[PDB]
Amino acid sequence: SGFRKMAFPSGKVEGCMVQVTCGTTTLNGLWLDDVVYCPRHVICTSEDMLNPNYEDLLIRKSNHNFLVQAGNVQLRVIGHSMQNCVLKLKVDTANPKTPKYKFVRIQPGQTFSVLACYNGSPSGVYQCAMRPNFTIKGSFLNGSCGSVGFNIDYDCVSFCYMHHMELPTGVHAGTDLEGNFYGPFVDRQTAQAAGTDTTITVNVLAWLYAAVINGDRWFLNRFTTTLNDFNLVAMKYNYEPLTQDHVDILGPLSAQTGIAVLDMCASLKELLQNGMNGRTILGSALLEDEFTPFDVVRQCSGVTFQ
Amino acid sequence: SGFRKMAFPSGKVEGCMVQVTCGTTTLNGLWLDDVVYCPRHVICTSEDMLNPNYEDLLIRKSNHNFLVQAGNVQLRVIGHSMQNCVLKLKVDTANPKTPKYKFVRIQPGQTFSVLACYNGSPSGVYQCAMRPNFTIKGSFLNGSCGSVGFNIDYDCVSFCYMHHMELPTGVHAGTDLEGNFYGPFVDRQTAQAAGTDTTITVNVLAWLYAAVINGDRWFLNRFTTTLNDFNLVAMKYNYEPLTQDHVDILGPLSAQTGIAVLDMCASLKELLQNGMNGRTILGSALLEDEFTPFDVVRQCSGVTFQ
Ligand SMILES: [Zn+2]
Ligand SMILES: [Zn+2]
Repeated sequence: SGFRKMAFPSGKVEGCMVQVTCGTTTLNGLWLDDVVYCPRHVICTSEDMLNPNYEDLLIRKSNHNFLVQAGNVQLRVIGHSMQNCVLKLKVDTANPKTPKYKFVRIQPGQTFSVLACYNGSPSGVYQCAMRPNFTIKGSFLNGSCGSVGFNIDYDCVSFCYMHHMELPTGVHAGTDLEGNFYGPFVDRQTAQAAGTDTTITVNVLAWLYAAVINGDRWFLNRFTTTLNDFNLVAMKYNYEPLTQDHVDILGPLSAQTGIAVLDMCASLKELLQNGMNGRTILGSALLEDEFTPFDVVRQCSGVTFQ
Repeated sequence: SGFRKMAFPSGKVEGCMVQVTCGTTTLNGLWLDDVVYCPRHVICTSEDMLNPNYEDLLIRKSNHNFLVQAGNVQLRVIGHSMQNCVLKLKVDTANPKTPKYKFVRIQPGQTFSVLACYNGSPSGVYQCAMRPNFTIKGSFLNGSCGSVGFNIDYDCVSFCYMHHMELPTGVHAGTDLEGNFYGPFVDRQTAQAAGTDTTITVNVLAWLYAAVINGDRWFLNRFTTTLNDFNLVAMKYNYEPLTQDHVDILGPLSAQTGIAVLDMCASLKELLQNGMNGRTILGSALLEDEFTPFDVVRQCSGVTFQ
């Protein structure tokens, strides 16, 4: 028993992280097959980032202007191209440590593990969620750009995030592995506004089911509610609206615990109106929304990877 | 910027996890060089665990009674021995993926990463602390026994924990890699009492320094205090006493932020007497004690590994 903010094993990703250096800037890159993916602002100086013309800046660069290192072995760049906001550096050697992988664009509310790297070397791994406003509350220092987010399905590694920048508000923004930003952000050092950040209601409900499974049950109460009645209360407290697709995803958890989804919503409704009263749920004094229904099932059953 | 409960990259440990099977019981083992370490109760049935005579139970077993698997390759057991509560299975093949490693016995308050495994396959990684009562609040299901805890110093892997059992209270207990239990626990299914769990004050202070570094400063107040004055307040709220060695460890953080250790203690004193008043520090409504002073420095500077 017990419940922890668990991240995927990062072994398969550590073997794909390399150090990419262009001119004076150095950041991390993802080496899969004979292609190295990295943020395109590696071709920028600190001055260029204020208002960069990436096309004009890439004209000045040649294949030999890029230094790709994997630990202590060098990689020769044979070709280069810009796909949206990522750079694709074609190298001569195919990464022998390439695992089975896909490129996936996740939706808000979904969770993934981040492997923070600096100078192509892994430093730590943690779990986080894609906020409804397409930002993540990560932990990134200068030089962490190019760090990737990923999920693991048995033997396949689904890459879903590449870190590109920290916003002036302290939150973080990035792209998928095709170079398309999550949200309305651009790879430029300017004041960019992130929308209102809302709580992922479906994740909170899944978290409450994990609490019941692990012995926390004080929040279970006497009432029930309707979808519209709850969504009305939820919107006042900046909670995502609950749809029928969310009820369907929680089905397996409802069957395990014998608590109807709508009954759990009534419990959450009271928690929203009356607070926690100094109590804790799974050791947390706040309502957690970084566990998806699949994460809860995964951790409460023991799904593994190879 | 930002601050996350970060775990070490588990790549170097995933290559050492194997599946150990004796008779009918199967759990995880740590394969280093030509020795496989695993909990000794792998030789026990569900009936034996109530009151096991491990010596008499090991007499009945021979080298061929142990099935060691690494993914899909078999390992032939050449020798076996019992060191305290761990079993050391000498095999014919030396693990090629053996990293530089030490065996370390940590002290309470220190943190480490846990790689939860089932049937020798990694499933997740999370960070936790050794409670002052020599337990850990982990996430372990049946078959997770043998999962190891570890730290990483650049290129060396320090193994410090092997999971052995879950106590009736839901908390978890284990040994070092020499088989010595942390705490007064024995590898037997009986009612075992864990001491009073206290908060790791030095870790809370380090966490507060991380908050100041990341922009959270409302808890900084006007007062100061003495070591004895604070320790008096701390003991009432079940906080570990603060010694001069703790003040010395926090020195670098005090120099970075310009806030004297004793001044930070005064801030924590008020938080203990008046609570948080519905506010949050680094997104947490409770006082976090699972970050050591070294963890904070590590995450706020960007120390990496290879
Ligand atoms: Zn950058
Ligand atoms: Zn066991």
